[PDB]
Amino acid sequence: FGSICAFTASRTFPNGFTVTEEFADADPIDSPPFAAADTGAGLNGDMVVWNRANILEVVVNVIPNTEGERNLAVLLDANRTGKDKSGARDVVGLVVAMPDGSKITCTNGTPIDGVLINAVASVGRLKTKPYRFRFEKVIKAGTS
Amino acid sequence: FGSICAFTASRTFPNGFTVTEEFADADPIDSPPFAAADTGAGLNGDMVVWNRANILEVVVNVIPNTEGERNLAVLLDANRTGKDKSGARDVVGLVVAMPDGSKITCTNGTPIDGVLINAVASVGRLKTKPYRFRFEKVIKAGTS
Amino acid sequence: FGSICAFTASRTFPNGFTVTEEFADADPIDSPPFAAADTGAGLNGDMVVWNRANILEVVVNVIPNTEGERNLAVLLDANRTGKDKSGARDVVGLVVAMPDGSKITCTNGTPIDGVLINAVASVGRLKTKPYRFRFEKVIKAGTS
Amino acid sequence: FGSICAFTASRTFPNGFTVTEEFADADPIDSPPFAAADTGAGLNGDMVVWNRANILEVVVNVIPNTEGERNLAVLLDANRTGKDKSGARDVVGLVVAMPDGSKITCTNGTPIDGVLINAVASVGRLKTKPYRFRFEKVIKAGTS
Amino acid sequence: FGSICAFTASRTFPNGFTVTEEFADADPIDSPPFAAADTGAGLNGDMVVWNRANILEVVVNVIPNTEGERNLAVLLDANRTGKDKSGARDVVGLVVAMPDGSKITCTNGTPIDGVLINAVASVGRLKTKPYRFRFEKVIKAGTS
Amino acid sequence: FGSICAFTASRTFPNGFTVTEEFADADPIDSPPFAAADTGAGLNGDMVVWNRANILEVVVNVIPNTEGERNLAVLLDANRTGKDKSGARDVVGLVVAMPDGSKITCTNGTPIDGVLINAVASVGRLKTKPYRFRFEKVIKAGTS
Amino acid sequence: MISQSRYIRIISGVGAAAPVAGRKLILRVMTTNNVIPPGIVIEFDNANAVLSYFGAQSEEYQRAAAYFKFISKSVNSPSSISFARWVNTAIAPMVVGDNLPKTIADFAGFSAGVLTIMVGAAEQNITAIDTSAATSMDNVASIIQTEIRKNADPQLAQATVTWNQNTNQFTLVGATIGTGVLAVAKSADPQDMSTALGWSTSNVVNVAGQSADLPDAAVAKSTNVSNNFGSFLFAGAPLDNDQIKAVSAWNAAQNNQFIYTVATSLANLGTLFTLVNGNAGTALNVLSATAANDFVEQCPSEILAATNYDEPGASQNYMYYQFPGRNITVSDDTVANTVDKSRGNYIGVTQANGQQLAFYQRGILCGGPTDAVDMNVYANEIWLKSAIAQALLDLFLNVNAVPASSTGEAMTLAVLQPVLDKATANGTFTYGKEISAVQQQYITQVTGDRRAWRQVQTLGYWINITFSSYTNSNTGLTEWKANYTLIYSKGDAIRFVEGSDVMI
Repeated sequence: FGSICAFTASRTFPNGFTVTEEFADADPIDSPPFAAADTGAGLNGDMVVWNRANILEVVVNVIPNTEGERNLAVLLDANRTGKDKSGARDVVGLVVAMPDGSKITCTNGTPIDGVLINAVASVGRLKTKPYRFRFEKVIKAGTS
Repeated sequence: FGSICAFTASRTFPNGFTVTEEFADADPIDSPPFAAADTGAGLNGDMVVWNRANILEVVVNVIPNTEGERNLAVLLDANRTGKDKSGARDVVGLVVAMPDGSKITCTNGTPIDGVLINAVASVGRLKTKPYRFRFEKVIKAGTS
Repeated sequence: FGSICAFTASRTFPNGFTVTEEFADADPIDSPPFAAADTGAGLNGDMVVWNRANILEVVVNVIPNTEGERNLAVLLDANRTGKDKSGARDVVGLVVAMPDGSKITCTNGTPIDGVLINAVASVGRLKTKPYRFRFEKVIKAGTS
Repeated sequence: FGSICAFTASRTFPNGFTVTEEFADADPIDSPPFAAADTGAGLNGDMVVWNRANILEVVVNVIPNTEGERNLAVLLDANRTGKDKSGARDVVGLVVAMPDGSKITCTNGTPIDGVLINAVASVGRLKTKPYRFRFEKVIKAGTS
Repeated sequence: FGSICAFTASRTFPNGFTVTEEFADADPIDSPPFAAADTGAGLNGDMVVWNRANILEVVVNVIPNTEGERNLAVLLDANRTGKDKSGARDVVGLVVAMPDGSKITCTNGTPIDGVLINAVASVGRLKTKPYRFRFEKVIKAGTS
Repeated sequence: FGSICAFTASRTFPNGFTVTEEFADADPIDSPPFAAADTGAGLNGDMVVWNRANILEVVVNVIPNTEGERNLAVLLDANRTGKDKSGARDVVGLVVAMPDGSKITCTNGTPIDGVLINAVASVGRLKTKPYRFRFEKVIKAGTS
Repeated sequence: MISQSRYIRIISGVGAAAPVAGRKLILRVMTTNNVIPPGIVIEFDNANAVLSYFGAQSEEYQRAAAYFKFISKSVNSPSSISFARWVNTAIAPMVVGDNLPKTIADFAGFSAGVLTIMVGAAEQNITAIDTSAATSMDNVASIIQTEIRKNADPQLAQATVTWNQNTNQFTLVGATIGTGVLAVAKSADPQDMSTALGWSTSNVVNVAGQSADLPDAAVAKSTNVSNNFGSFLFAGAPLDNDQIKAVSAWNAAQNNQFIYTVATSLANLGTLFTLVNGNAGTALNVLSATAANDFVEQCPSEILAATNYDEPGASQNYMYYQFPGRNITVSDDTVANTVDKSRGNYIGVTQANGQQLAFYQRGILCGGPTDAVDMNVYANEIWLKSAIAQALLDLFLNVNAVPASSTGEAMTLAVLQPVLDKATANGTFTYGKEISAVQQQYITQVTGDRRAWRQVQTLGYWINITFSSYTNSNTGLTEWKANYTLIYSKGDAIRFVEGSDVMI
């Protein structure tokens, strides 16, 4: 319930910004399953195992018209590829503060997905914003 | 609720036309998610990231018998490919004015999808019209 | 509600026939979406667009035992290929009259799909007849 | 409601047998849609059409323990391929008598699908028997 | 209701064992449809037919903790492939006795599929056991 | 109901740890079906059968914030591939004690899947942890 | 040094094969030779064993040499034979059971204080017998015989003691003939012939006084002792017509279990066919009156014994086999036609492209329309019955109980299935034979279920089982039984070829 996310960017947001509106029916702070190894079985029952390589992925849904959503849109537009626009190559960092301690920090990452313009649903309400991310290193400081 | 779209065409509609009937149970002004980057993880955990290239996509559903629908059909028929018909190569522009400011403008674009003739559903009513579009440049002048 | 279709054939039905039983829970006079153009985005954000080539497609569902259905079956059987039967290569035309004017005319076409024999459903009723078609040119004379 | 099917075989059942138990919730006398032609559109809108070749297909579901079902099982077992068994190559014929006349006759055909042994469902009842067929020539003598 | 299955194995169970617990919501004694022939239609409407080769398949679901299930597990573990375990190559036979006679016998076969360990479902109950089989020859001796 | 799992690791947990929180609506201790053999049927009805090679697979779902879940996360993080982290190649073992005896022991195995960070669902609860595994040898000492 | 055969032992020059690898029917010969005791059956695995046991001059060795020397169309040999004794005339009581090679003349030193005890109707003893000289075993037998003669007992007054060199048997024949029982017991006297002579140690055969018995009754006792044979025959002089008819009737009493092969002349062939008409299981083979015996009656027996029913392709026809040892019987078409009317088998000679060919011309058994006329189908039925019985007995022996319900029927069908698979593999079962209307009606009559004729046409066989209740004759108690019905098809074979050559 008392969950916040602080986003930092090396160039666009050197001091960082905070987001607190996590939206209603979508899943905030979602992470797909992580595959770490693969196996094979040879003839006569011998088993061999090797390690696969993968990285952490995270996606956060937000309210269509909020300060955090606007900052996220600014970041995505800054990094986006377009006809005639400068592309600022910056690395993003994420720290998630959960209730009862449990801080989680991701160091090196980049924006991947987003929605450029607002869309209206059939019922007549604005739709939410996916804003996918991926990161390289994750450290947990929430033993308490 | 007070949403309006103004369409301009370089040749067919030099002065442009407006559409206000956004239809009932379909999704008006829909936009698919935008992919901006891709990643790969090498052996020993190194991560590499590159930028993907994509463009904005938008689709608007309209009432089967309205002036905006007729103008959209005229545009699609003008740009269409057919046995013996002239093809007018024109670039379309779209500006969307939402309630509480927030104007969004798309500059260079063209129609992609449509439905040639009206179709009746099982219940006995006329069906809606998809009218898909794609655009190159988007600028947001709705900071207010 | 007051909708009729007049079918004409160059050889089998030179004077044409009319169908008025459009059946209950199926979709009469259905048309799939039409694709008109395709796009691609190169490196550095350049956008290129080209025109795709497609034709109009229409399908009409009818009651199992009616005069219009029998005429449609006769047409399909005449054009069909078989072990030992003559094949009459004929071009078909369709005009659709909707309530409040709005005539739609299709010039060059041919039957494509059908069901050879009647089938009974689980409940105990005769099943529906799809009778798919495709056409080359479409003209709209229903500005009124 | 008053529907019967008379099956004849050139070798196994020279005089033929009749089936009347068409079973309750499965679809008796089902026939998939028949494709008769294909089209292509060239550059500049030219349209070309050619005839595809197909045959009639029919499937009939029956009660697990009835005389007609037993005869159908006998026919399928006679034509089936197996370790050490004679294979009787015979052509089957089907005539369907519907209420209010409308006789339909299929001349040259062969069994294709079946279920070898009876199976019990979860509720505790015996399951149905598909018994698929295909035919070459179909003639309709049911103008009345 | 009064259905039993007697399993025999050439090496593991020379005298055979019986199974009577067929489990509740799964389908016991299930058999997929059998394909017996394939057809092709040439140009000008000629039809050609050939025989396909297939074998009988059967699967039986059992209660997680019963004598028949334990014997089936013993059989599967005996024939299984593993790191360091002897593999006993034995052919299995199955006879099914239904209410009102109708004995069905399968002669040459082998286990195909199974589940190694018990699994607990979400509700808190043990899960059932598939135990798939395949056979070569089938004889029906209970048409009476 | 009275089910426990004791996990042992070659290097990380030489003395092992126990997990008892098997979580509510997910499936704890799940195992996919095990394919043991494959068959083919040649022309004239001959049947040939060969043995396939596979290994046991198990997955256990746990409560997001418990001692067993934390130990499982520690075990997964040790073997994982990452930018700059040591990889401890250790073999894991699992013994499952069910109510009424029936111990099941797995000897050689390795972690495969997991979720790196906690995720929150739409309703506002923390999400479940899959923690997949695979093993080489299984022995059953639960005849009683 | 160690002999080095303690670790690795290699034998060269013998190369004996595996003794038994399948089920094979074997020949049984009823001989009147006095060597074989009446109450036992002896099986020989090799011709040399017959030569050693009976001698080179004996007719048994002559039969065995021809029987073991046979190669079928596939490379197979009989590899077994058995003999039985027929009591042609009245016999005095005898005591002989001595097979141990004890005749190494180790009888010296037993001269002092011989006290042999004989347990007859009335027990009597023998005084000390002096065998110290032991010049020869014949002399020892004579000395024993004299001390037997010393007794005034009617059996021992004119008793005789003989010795046979080829075997190692000591025989005593009682003086009275027709009735009597003689036996001996082992005494505790150290100087006793109970251990010195073979009697009263391990297996000893005691035969009582017996009157002459008919051959039909004679073969019944042999079958009671053992029934591991097929296609028996009678050796020695040919039997009378009435005796042959009685034996044929006794064989027909058994249901498809053995074959009776008898040799007859051309003159007697017509007469026998009238008497032995019907009576399935009897084979008639014509004997040549201008040459030696040649043992023509053994021709079907060798073919039967060569078959191995465990291997695929076991079933075979009997109408083309060449026996180089045998001689020609008929050579004319009219004689062959006359013989074929009497259902007689023979060796006929014919010439093709300058080559003379001689072979077993016919394989017909005499019997009724319901019975199996051909030899191959008869043999296949024999094997099938034996296999089914063995499987059922094994099922009974290896299970706790067989309930009188559907479970028992399922168990019995499951047990029988592999035997049916083996029968299909052998060639006994044939598929795809067209079924006529009469056969269809008969099948639907025998089995109440219809559409079974379809299955016997397609797959080739049909089987079902039911259970019922009955009461046995010995006690009034009610018991339960099981009934099964099996229908299968008989295969056809090509035995005649006709063709036409047309030039343009």
